[PDB]
Amino acid sequence: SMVNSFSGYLKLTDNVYIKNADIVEEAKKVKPTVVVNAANVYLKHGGGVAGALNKATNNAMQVESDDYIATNGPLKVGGSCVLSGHNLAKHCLHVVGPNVNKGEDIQLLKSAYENFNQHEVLLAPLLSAGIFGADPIHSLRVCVDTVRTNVYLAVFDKNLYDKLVSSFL
Repeated sequence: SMVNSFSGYLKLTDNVYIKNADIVEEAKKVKPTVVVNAANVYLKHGGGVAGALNKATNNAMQVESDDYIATNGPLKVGGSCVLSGHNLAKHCLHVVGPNVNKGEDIQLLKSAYENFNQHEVLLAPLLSAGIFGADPIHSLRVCVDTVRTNVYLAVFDKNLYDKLVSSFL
């Protein structure tokens, strides 16, 4: 594969890399072609990764997203759309993982990760982790077993990062 500027990642597999990092700061530094947002179907970027990415864009992500929804309607759980990356990336891939706090079926997590295969290289969070309520160890497993393109995972919490690495098979 071609050399790229992602730095300090642990290599998990042929195509999956992981780092304890703030995805906002990572994106600002690297300016990747694609940053993944942990979106919901309404593209309401209130909290978690989405709230942080949107805040870093000075709410431009939300303004763009509101126009997207007005034109196209909600996304599907497991679905995605490509919008601007604003000051963070060329593009933002908004991906909707299932929210366990909404009762959504965890099997949709695989469908959510399949969206990553449409992009050769991505900076991403673990889908359905954090406030979406899924087990991040499971999310990492689904990622490795689903994504075939090159994915650089940013894990917000240091303790969780260490547990993901130390439990990885």
